[PDB]
Amino acid sequence: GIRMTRISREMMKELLSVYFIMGSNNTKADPVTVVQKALKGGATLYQFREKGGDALTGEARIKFAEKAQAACREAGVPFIVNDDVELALNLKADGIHIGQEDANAKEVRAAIGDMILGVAAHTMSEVKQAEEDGADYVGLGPIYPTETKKDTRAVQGVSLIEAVRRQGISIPIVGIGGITIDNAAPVIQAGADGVSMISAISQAEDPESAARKFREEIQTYKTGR
Ligand SMILES: Cc1ncsc1CCOP(=O)(O)O
Ligand SMILES: C=C1C=NC(C)=NC1=N
Ligand SMILES: [Mg+2]
Repeated sequence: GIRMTRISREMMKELLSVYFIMGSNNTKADPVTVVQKALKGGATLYQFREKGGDALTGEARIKFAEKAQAACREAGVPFIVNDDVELALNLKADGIHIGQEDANAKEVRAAIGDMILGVAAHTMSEVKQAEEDGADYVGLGPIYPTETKKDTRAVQGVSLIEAVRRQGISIPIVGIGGITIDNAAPVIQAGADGVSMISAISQAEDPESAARKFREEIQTYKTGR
């Protein structure tokens, strides 16, 4: 249900383990079917991100969001909305994710009560500002090269993740950008609480198996660090 209190850091870190993000234009298969498969395989959190070319709009976009949210309910996984604060409130989403060029975080926190709030950050200053504004987690990247999102900041590897932890900041962190089954380990080793991805799952020949592999791997990495 809706949160009457801010999510705990311990719980937030658990949800970030395998954070699947997807829109209808990120796969050649049926969108909802791919989300259902990712959830069955083991994704721990899902972000509805519908934007850019050939993306759905109007009520068609709302209906797709409703179907994806229903799939999350069936799987017992939280549903996060990207960018659209109004849609998140209208659908009773579990959270909202925003970036540096979107609505201001302090303004968004005030509009959503105790809903989960994620903020994309690329510098130490941005990470610190996000925490002060009331974010529950920060998405750091691009860790590796990605073409899924064109307008991205420079690739930073795990440098920022390491820098944040070295300064004593314990805010929940999820890495993003070109993450695959074979390169996720360093992200968790650097201090991240999880990995987020689009194409490694959305464009996989077997999305369920990919999600299951991620879930198994991340659990091992987190216990090993
Ligand atoms: C949404 C987003 N934000 C920064 S990189 C990125 C794209 C992630 O896509 P992929 O996992 O396919 O690189
Ligand atoms: C840019 C992003 C960064 N991090 C996350 C978790 N989602 C995003 N859309
Ligand atoms: Mg954004």
